[PDB]
Amino acid sequence: SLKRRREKLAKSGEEHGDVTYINEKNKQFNAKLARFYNKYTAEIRDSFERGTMV
Amino acid sequence: TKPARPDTIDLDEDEKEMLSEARARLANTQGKKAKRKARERQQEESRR
Amino acid sequence: NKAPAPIQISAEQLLREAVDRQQRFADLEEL
Amino acid sequence: KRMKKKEAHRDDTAFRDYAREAEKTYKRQIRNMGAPDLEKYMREKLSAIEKAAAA
Amino acid sequence: DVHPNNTQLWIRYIEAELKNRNINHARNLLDRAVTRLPRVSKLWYKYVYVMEMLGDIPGTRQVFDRWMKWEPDEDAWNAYIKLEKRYGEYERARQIFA
Amino acid sequence: VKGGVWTNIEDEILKAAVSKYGLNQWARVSSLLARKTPKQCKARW
Amino acid sequence: EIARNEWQRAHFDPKKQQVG
RNA sequence: AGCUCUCUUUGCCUUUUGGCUUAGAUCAAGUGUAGUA
Repeated sequence: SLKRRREKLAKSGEEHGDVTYINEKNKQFNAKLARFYNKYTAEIRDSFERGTMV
Repeated sequence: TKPARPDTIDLDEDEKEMLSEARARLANTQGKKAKRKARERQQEESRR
Repeated sequence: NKAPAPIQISAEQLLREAVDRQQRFADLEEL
Repeated sequence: KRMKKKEAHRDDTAFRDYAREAEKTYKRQIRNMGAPDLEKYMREKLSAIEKAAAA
Repeated sequence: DVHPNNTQLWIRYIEAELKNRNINHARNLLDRAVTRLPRVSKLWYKYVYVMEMLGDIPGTRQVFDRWMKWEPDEDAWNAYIKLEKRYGEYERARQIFA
Repeated sequence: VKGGVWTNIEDEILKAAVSKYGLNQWARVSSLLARKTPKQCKARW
Repeated sequence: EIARNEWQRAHFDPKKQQVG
């Protein structure tokens, strides 16, 4: 259990990707928001990436 | 409705202070009571 | 020097500097 | 049998409920027993037979 | 007293009793736990696993007999048959199949 | 002066404050800025 | 076990508890 | 085939936004110069 906790914290300590958060709990909440809302909001993310059409 | 104004190499002081204030306010999370409680916990640990 | 800057500031830049700017006992009595 | 058991292991990775995980951990712990000490159980069976016949 | 039917609290308290080598306390605790929650197979599985780890094969058998009195799912019957098949004992496994 | 043409720095601070605050709070977003009203920031958005 | 726990309570030493 | 090492994958939520009302209610700001040496 301690080894799994340490490994999860170490894998959560990596800054791979775009940053949006400001705190650690903010980072975890934004990761959860991703894990639920990509399949409904990927089109909006595309619209934000392009800087044009909805 | 107009698109934008391009930046300069030599920024004026107003953009510098506005960006600094935006950085300072973009990270604030706690209120007065939470900050006071954290400071009082630090002071209590120091006194102990 | 009013030419456009090569490194244009974005909002995630503001987020990046927003993130970065956030016992033994001698005796049994104190135990 | 090995391939179908590993396929069942892969199909059972997702959390269904708690009794399924209980059975999984019990099977894992019984596997981590190793082989039982059958010779030992032979000795306590004979010893208990001896004392029960004396009783 | 605050959380009577919490299985996690029961599991952690039996574990905390076991890791300090209080065997009889923890066996009383497991009896209380399977009395309070007879339909949680996690507690029964821990109870048979603990009394198989400590030797004590007739004790594991009588715990399995109580569990079979409660008429559990097929997994517990298969576990009981595997217990009796591991230590020889095939005819008693035949009554378990009956 | 309250108003004027919009710069890229003001636009990015507007986007960052929208990120941190939302669309139903324009007074805070204008308080990050210096030369723009809450209504002007809302119109620019 | 009650007596053994009483003995372990009466002989506890906070010296090796500091290391995990 | 099994045991171990590292890596990947799946599962994983592991601390992963205590309420209510009239979006509770409001909310521009000092100044900022320099004929002649």
